[PDB]
Amino acid sequence: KNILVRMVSEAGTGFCFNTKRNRLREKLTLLHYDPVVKQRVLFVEKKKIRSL
Amino acid sequence: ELTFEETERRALLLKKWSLYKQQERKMERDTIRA
Amino acid sequence: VENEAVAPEFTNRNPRNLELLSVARKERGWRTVFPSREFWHRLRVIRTQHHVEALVEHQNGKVVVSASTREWAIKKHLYSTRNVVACESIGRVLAQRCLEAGINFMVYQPTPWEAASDSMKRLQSAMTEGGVVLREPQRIY
Amino acid sequence: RRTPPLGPMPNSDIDLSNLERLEKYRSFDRYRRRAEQEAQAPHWWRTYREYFGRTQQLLERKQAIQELRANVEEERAARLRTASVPLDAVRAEWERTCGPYHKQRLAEYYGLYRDLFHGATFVPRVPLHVAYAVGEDDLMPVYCGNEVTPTEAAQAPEVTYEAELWTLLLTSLDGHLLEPDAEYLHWLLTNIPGNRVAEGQVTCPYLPPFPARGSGIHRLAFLLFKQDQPIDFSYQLAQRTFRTFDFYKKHQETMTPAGLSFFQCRWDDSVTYIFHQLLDMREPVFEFVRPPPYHPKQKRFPHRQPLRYLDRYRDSHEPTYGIY
Amino acid sequence: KNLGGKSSGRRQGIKKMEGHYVHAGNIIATQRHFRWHPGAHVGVGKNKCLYALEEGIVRYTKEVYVPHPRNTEAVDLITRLPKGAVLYKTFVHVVPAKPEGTFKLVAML
RNA sequence: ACCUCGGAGCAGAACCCAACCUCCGAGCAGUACAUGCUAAGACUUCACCAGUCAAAGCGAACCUCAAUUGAUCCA
RNA sequence: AGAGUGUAGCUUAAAAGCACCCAACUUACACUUAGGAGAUUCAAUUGACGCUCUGA
Ligand SMILES: [Mg+2]
Ligand SMILES: [Mg+2]
Repeated sequence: KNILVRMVSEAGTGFCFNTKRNRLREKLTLLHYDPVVKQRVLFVEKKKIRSL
Repeated sequence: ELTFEETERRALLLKKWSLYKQQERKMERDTIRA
Repeated sequence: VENEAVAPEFTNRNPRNLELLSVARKERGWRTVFPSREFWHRLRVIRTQHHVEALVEHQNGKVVVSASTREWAIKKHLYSTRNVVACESIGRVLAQRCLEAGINFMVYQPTPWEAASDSMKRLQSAMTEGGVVLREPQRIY
Repeated sequence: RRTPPLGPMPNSDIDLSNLERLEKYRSFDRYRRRAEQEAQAPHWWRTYREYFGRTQQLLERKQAIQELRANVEEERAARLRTASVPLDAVRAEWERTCGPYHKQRLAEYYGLYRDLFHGATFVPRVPLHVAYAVGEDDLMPVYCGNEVTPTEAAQAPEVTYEAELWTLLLTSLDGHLLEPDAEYLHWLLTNIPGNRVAEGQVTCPYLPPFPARGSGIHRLAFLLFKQDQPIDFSYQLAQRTFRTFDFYKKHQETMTPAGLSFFQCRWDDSVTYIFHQLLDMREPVFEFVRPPPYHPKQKRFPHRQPLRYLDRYRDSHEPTYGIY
Repeated sequence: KNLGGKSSGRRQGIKKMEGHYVHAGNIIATQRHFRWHPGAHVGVGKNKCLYALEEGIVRYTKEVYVPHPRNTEAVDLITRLPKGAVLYKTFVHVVPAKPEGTFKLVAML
C-alpha cells in the first residue's frame, strides 16, 4: 500500500506538492520544479496527508 | 601487444581463408546440384 | 517613379524559400510509422552488397543530392567500396556536395543498429566536419 | 456487399499454404526495403502520392582497380580504417564524368527548368566555373544554388568555362517586384569568343543582385548557351525585365544551353545601396504575413467555454465604455 | 449471475470523413484501437484519437506499414512475415489548403 | 439477486440501442517527480454535471494502464 | 552431322541488386557489425570459342 505525502520545497518557499510513496519506504526527497524559484530544487517529505 | 606487420599478415590470412572456403563451398554446392 | 511600381504581394517562387526561412510546413504526422516525415531534407544511406549510396532527399521525394561509390570519380580512389573507409569518404564527398548545393541542415533517421554501426558513425562525423548539421531547425509558427 | 478488388490485391500471389516452407523476412532492414519498393510502385487504390505527390573505359577502370588492390599500402590503410580520398581530384572527376547529371538534378529540384524553360530540361554538359571576386585576394565560387551575398556579388564575376561562340546570361528568377511570372536580366554577354569572356558583347551591363528585404531567398542562374552561328541580339527596371523562355524561343535554332550555374541570395546593405543609388528608388520592404487565426462563429452562450472565449473575439484590448 | 455490462457506447469513430474541410486541432476520428493510423499532418493523442495538425482536406488512403524499429511486437510480426509480403494500413492525411503565408509590401523605405 | 464503472456479443458495415439476457472484469498497481505553466481548435456516453484529445507559446530536458471513482455544503 | 544457343548461382539489371562465405554475439540458428571474392567466350548487328538437346 501507498500513502500521500506533502513534499515541501527546501528553497524556503512555501511551495508544497502531494506525491505518493510506499508506506514501508524511507522518507522521500526529490528534485522538483519550484515555480516561485523557477528552478528545480530539493523537496523533502514533511507530513502524510492520507493513506491510499 | 602486437605489431603492424603481424596484423597485416593476419588480415591477409583471413582474406586467403575467405577465398579458400568460398571455393570449398562452391565445389560442395556444385556436387550437390549435379 | 516607374521603377517604384511594386506589387503589394511578393511571389517568391524559389522552392527552398520558406524552407530556408524556417517557415515551410514539415509533415508532423506518421507517429505510428518509421521513418518520420517531419523534415525538409533527409540523409538516406543505403548499404548494398557491393556499394554504398548517400542521398540528400527532400520530403517530397526528390533526390536533391546523391553520392554513390558506383561513380567512377569516387570508386577510382579507394580500395574497397563497401567498408568504413568507403563510407567515410563518400560522407565527406556528400558533405562537400551539400555545401556547394546550399544544403546545410538535414535529418538523419538511422535504425538503432545503423546508428550503433561504426561506418554510420564515421559518415556522420564526416558530414559534421564537412559542415553539415544533421539536425534541422525547428519550424517557426 | 463485397465489391471485388479493382486489381491485384497485395500479398495475394505469395499467399499459399506452404507458409512454413516459404522463407521470411528475418530482418527489419529487408522488410523496409521491400515495403519502400512497394510504396514506390503504383497502385489502383488511393495513396499518399496521389494527394501529396565504353569497353575501353571498363578495361581501364578494371586495371586501375587491380592496381589499387595490388598497392599494399592502400589495403593496409583500408583495413586499418585510416585511408582517405583526394577530395579535389574526386570533385574534378565528378565534374568531368557525372557532374552534369547531378547538376541537372539540382536545377530540377530548384525549379530552374520549370521556370526558365517551362519544364523543358537539358543536361549541363559544359562545366561552368563562375566566381565573384571578393576583395583583391579571394573569390566566392558559384557552384549550384549555394549562398552568395549581394555584397560579394557587387562586382561582375569571373567566368572560366573550358571550351573552344557562347552567350552568358545572369537571370534572377524570383526577384521581380511587379510580375510573378517574370525575370530580371543582370548581364548578357553574347557572341563570346570561346574561353575568354572579356571580349563578349555587353548587351546589358552588369547589375548586382537586389533581393528585397524580408522577401525571402532569391535564386540567380547563369545560363551558358553554345552558339552554333553568330547572331545579332535585338538601370531602368522596365527594360531590365526579361523572359528567358521567350528569349530562348527566339534564339533556339542558333543557341543550345550547355552550361548552368546558379546561387541563392538574400537581402543585404549593398541591396539598400543598389536600390537607392543605382536604381534611384525607395527600397521595398516585405514581411511574411501569416493568415489570421481561425475562430468558430461566436455563440451567444459559449457553453463550457473558458472566460478567454470573449477575448478570442474582442478586437481592442483597451477598455471601452459605450455611451458613458 | 451476470453483472455489469451496462456501459454505454463510447460514441467513437470517424468525426471527419474524406473531403471534409478540417481546421487545425479538430479531432478527425476517435478509436479504441488503431483502426486508422495517423497520416501526413495528423497527430495522435494519448487515447489514439486522430486530430488535424493543419487546416485542409481529410483523405483516407492505404499505405505500407513500416513500424518503428523499437516497436518490438510489430518488428517480430515483420520478422515472421514471409518474404514478398507487405503490410498495409489505413492512413488519414490532411492536405493543407492555405499556404503558410504571403510576403506583403509593408514599408517602401 | 441487483443498484456505480469498463471490455466483448445481442448490435456483422458511421453513431446510438433493452433485457431479473449471455460472458468477462474494476474499486488498483507500477514508473516518474517539468506526472510544470499556458493556449488555438476539437471530441463528448445521447440533457446538465462530469469526462476526453490537443497545435502553437513559456519554462524545461536533449507517463503505462479499459474501468481503477464520489458533486455541493461542511470540516 | 543438325537445332537452342551465351552476364560470377538467379535476374523481359544496364558492369547493378539479390544471392553466398568466414571473423565477433549467440548451445546453435537468426539479426546486427566488420570484412571477402566475384562475371558480359573471342573477332568484325554478323562469324567462330564453351554448354544443353536431337543421332550414329
Ligand atoms: Mg456493452
Ligand atoms: Mg453531448
